[PDB]
Amino acid sequence: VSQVRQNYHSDCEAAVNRMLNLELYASYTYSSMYAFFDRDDVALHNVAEFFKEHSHAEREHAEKFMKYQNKRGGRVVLQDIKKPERDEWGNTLEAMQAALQLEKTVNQALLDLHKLATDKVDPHLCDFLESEYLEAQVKAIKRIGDFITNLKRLGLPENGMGEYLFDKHSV
Amino acid sequence: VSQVRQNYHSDCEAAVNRMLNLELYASYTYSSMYAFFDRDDVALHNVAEFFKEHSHAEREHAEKFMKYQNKRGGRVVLQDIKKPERDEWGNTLEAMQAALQLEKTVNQALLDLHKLATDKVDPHLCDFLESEYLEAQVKAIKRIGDFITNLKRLGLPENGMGEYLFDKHSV
Amino acid sequence: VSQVRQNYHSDCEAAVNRMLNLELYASYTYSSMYAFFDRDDVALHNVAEFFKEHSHAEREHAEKFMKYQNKRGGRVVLQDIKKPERDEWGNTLEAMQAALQLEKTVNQALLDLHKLATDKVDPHLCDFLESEYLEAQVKAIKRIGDFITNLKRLGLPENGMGEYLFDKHSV
Amino acid sequence: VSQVRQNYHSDCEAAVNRMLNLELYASYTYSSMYAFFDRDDVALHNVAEFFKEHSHAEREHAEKFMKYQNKRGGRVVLQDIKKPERDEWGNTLEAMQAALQLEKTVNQALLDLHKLATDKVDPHLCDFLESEYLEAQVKAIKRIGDFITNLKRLGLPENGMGEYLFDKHSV
Ligand SMILES: [Cl-]
Ligand SMILES: [Cl-]
Ligand SMILES: [Cl-]
Ligand SMILES: [Cl-]
Ligand SMILES: [Cl-]
Ligand SMILES: [Cl-]
Ligand SMILES: [Cl-]
Ligand SMILES: [Cl-]
Ligand SMILES: [Cl-]
Ligand SMILES: [Cl-]
Ligand SMILES: [Cl-]
Ligand SMILES: [Cl-]
Ligand SMILES: [Cl-]
Ligand SMILES: [Cl-]
Ligand SMILES: [Cl-]
Ligand SMILES: [Cl-]
Ligand SMILES: [Cl-]
Ligand SMILES: [Cl-]
Ligand SMILES: [Cl-]
Ligand SMILES: [Cl-]
Ligand SMILES: [Cl-]
Ligand SMILES: [Cl-]
Ligand SMILES: [Cl-]
Ligand SMILES: [Cl-]
Ligand SMILES: [Cl-]
Ligand SMILES: [Cl-]
Ligand SMILES: [Cl-]
Ligand SMILES: [Cl-]
Ligand SMILES: [Cl-]
Ligand SMILES: [Cl-]
Ligand SMILES: [Cl-]
Ligand SMILES: [Cl-]
Ligand SMILES: [Cl-]
Ligand SMILES: [Cl-]
Ligand SMILES: [Cl-]
Ligand SMILES: [Cl-]
Ligand SMILES: [Cl-]
Ligand SMILES: [Cl-]
Ligand SMILES: [Cl-]
Ligand SMILES: [Cl-]
Ligand SMILES: [Cl-]
Ligand SMILES: [Cl-]
Ligand SMILES: [Cl-]
Ligand SMILES: [Cl-]
Ligand SMILES: [Cl-]
Ligand SMILES: [Cl-]
Ligand SMILES: [Cl-]
Ligand SMILES: [Cl-]
Ligand SMILES: [Fe+2]
Ligand SMILES: [Fe+2]
Ligand SMILES: [Fe+2]
Ligand SMILES: [Fe+2]
Ligand SMILES: [Fe+2]
Ligand SMILES: [Fe+2]
Ligand SMILES: [Fe+2]
Ligand SMILES: [Fe+2]
Ligand SMILES: [Mg+2]
Ligand SMILES: [Mg+2]
Ligand SMILES: [Mg+2]
Ligand SMILES: [Mg+2]
Ligand SMILES: [Mg+2]
Ligand SMILES: [Mg+2]
Ligand SMILES: [Mg+2]
Ligand SMILES: [Mg+2]
Ligand SMILES: [Mg+2]
Ligand SMILES: [Mg+2]
Ligand SMILES: [Mg+2]
Ligand SMILES: [Mg+2]
Ligand SMILES: [Mg+2]
Ligand SMILES: [Mg+2]
Ligand SMILES: [Mg+2]
Ligand SMILES: [Mg+2]
Ligand SMILES: [Mg+2]
Ligand SMILES: [Mg+2]
Ligand SMILES: [Mg+2]
Ligand SMILES: [Mg+2]
Ligand SMILES: [Mg+2]
Ligand SMILES: [Mg+2]
Ligand SMILES: [Mg+2]
Ligand SMILES: [Mg+2]
Ligand SMILES: [Mg+2]
Ligand SMILES: [Mg+2]
Ligand SMILES: [Mg+2]
Repeated sequence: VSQVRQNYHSDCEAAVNRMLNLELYASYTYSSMYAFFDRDDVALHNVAEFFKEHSHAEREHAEKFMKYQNKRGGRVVLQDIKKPERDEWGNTLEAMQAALQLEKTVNQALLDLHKLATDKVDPHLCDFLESEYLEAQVKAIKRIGDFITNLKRLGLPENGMGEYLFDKHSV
Repeated sequence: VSQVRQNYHSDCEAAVNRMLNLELYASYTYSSMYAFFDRDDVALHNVAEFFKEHSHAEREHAEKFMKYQNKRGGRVVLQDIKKPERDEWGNTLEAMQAALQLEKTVNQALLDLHKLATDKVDPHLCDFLESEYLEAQVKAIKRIGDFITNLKRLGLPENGMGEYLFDKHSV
Repeated sequence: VSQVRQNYHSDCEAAVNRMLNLELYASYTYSSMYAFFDRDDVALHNVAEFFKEHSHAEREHAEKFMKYQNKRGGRVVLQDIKKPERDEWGNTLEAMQAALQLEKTVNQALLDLHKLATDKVDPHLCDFLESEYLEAQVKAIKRIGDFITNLKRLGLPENGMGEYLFDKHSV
Repeated sequence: VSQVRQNYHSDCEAAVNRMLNLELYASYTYSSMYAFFDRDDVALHNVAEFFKEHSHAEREHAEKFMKYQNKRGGRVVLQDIKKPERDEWGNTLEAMQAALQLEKTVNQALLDLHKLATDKVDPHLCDFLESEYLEAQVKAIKRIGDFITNLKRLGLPENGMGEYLFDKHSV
């Protein structure tokens, strides 16, 4: 047992490792979206940069779980980072729809971890999730939803002019 | 009788209280429009902010009548602030049309109060309306009319691209 | 269903709308207290300004619930803002006593909403209340209680000199 | 006839001369109040300074009517400035009560001049009164009324401690 460990259930330690992996998975998916929008036959550079920045943020989310694990006396256990679900992302609307789903998947995992922490009577882990993750998730989901609404208003997927306008004025 | 009261008719005092209520009603209507345009399925944030700012201005208009009432020795009497006429505002054109009508309703009440003040030979109240309210109303009405003209030119309500363009370049 | 909605119970959405209304009600009550203390026959301007500022803060509390509702994918539903309980507020002690009661009423509604959020397993809503509302309420209640104690020490309601001194040195 | 004169009735010209005299009379009354509160056996120096400043403001009001008269092509006609009604002013409450009455007398004369200007269809004179005099009068009356309310709360005339406190914290 780690000399620092106190009130930290094995189940929570394991679930933190799984959550770390999911953050890394999300990072990698956003990196793929960046690369897609940077293609010469896609060429929506502000959209590409949005996804590149999102990829970096998800890596920071992962690193914060690594630090957390060690602060509590748990032990970081890494698994493979699975490649993203798609190799190509269609267009800005399809990518944003996939991003919304990804953010909701991550949010559900965070909510499930909060449930576990509650069950194991771990207020420090509850606070960490509430203070560092849950509101950031709600904000990200709202932003992407707002984007999807605008992409639909702009006539995506068919309206290429609309797609151009979005990249030039929304991101 | 208030020790400060001079040349202030009871009818004018009552009409100032009614006008205060109408300013608060206008504020509340604009708050509703703000909340509508901030919805994830509407997502026109510059339009939302325009209405939020308008809501704050109407509250200032109300507060200025409260201060006026007390300066003249009248007594502020508050009534319920009725909820807005609609719960949802359709789109930018419908909302701007409702805002135009609201501003004209407020303007008519101000003009009617000026008529009353004239009838009761109250030049201080006439001056207050002319110096603090009537020109602001004319300016607001003109601005909203100009917006409606542009929204129609942009093909509202059907043209979603036009609606997007308005939010990005007119507000 | 809103595309952003996740883990947000209908009961919580409705209770947020009711809480929004109560914040607006509190704002309006403080506006009435402002207007009372600004009367020429009351004339306690620092007290009036305290209540005017409190009125503005309550409006901000309401606006933050509107924003919250939309972030979660709920839909803002407005109701009439009821006029305050009194048209005149007696004196500084009576007004502060009413303010204490109002703040405790608002606090109880916030605590009840936290209970509901807990029952529905909504940690984001719990965090929002804890981080943005509950401590502000405790602070406001303590401040007003401290004022009441001082007003009683100063001999309110009978001691007009005491009332004058409070306005000049406590606010 | 003056080469500049246009739409300026003889009655209005005469009434402007009478109004000028009344402003000078008000100045002189406030000078007397200054001198009273500066007496070694009265010794309320902040009150004295309030009245001295008011005396200077009334002289400015008079000078503005002189300038107005000449701008319209009327001819300034001066009369004696009558000495104030009292040689001694009792105490701060009595003086403020006399000041309130004086300001209301001046206000009534301004309102009567506005009536005359209206009757003679002189919008320039109406504007001058509304823009330069009537609101200043309402503000001054409100300020003095507020002071009287506070002096009564402080137990004037009997409560010398209250009178001291007013001079140290209200002016
Ligand atoms: Cl442990
Ligand atoms: Cl424990
Ligand atoms: Cl364990
Ligand atoms: Cl593990
Ligand atoms: Cl894993
Ligand atoms: Cl694996
Ligand atoms: Cl693919
Ligand atoms: Cl997903
Ligand atoms: Cl879990
Ligand atoms: Cl967060
Ligand atoms: Cl936000
Ligand atoms: Cl289209
Ligand atoms: Cl009157
Ligand atoms: Cl009159
Ligand atoms: Cl009347
Ligand atoms: Cl009324
Ligand atoms: Cl009303
Ligand atoms: Cl009503
Ligand atoms: Cl509706
Ligand atoms: Cl209307
Ligand atoms: Cl009217
Ligand atoms: Cl104006
Ligand atoms: Cl203009
Ligand atoms: Cl069109
Ligand atoms: Cl849900
Ligand atoms: Cl859940
Ligand atoms: Cl539900
Ligand atoms: Cl509801
Ligand atoms: Cl309600
Ligand atoms: Cl209701
Ligand atoms: Cl009452
Ligand atoms: Cl209450
Ligand atoms: Cl509740
Ligand atoms: Cl708080
Ligand atoms: Cl504190
Ligand atoms: Cl006492
Ligand atoms: Cl002439
Ligand atoms: Cl003419
Ligand atoms: Cl003539
Ligand atoms: Cl003359
Ligand atoms: Cl004369
Ligand atoms: Cl004479
Ligand atoms: Cl005398
Ligand atoms: Cl007089
Ligand atoms: Cl006259
Ligand atoms: Cl003025
Ligand atoms: Cl003022
Ligand atoms: Cl006393
Ligand atoms: Fe993340
Ligand atoms: Fe994310
Ligand atoms: Fe207004
Ligand atoms: Fe308006
Ligand atoms: Fe509040
Ligand atoms: Fe409050
Ligand atoms: Fe004057
Ligand atoms: Fe004066
Ligand atoms: Mg060891
Ligand atoms: Mg273990
Ligand atoms: Mg996993
Ligand atoms: Mg594989
Ligand atoms: Mg917390
Ligand atoms: Mg937070
Ligand atoms: Mg946004
Ligand atoms: Mg009275
Ligand atoms: Mg009446
Ligand atoms: Mg009405
Ligand atoms: Mg109704
Ligand atoms: Mg103007
Ligand atoms: Mg313009
Ligand atoms: Mg939908
Ligand atoms: Mg529902
Ligand atoms: Mg309620
Ligand atoms: Mg009622
Ligand atoms: Mg908790
Ligand atoms: Mg806090
Ligand atoms: Mg304190
Ligand atoms: Mg000549
Ligand atoms: Mg003549
Ligand atoms: Mg005279
Ligand atoms: Mg004489
Ligand atoms: Mg006029
Ligand atoms: Mg003016
Ligand atoms: Mg004042």
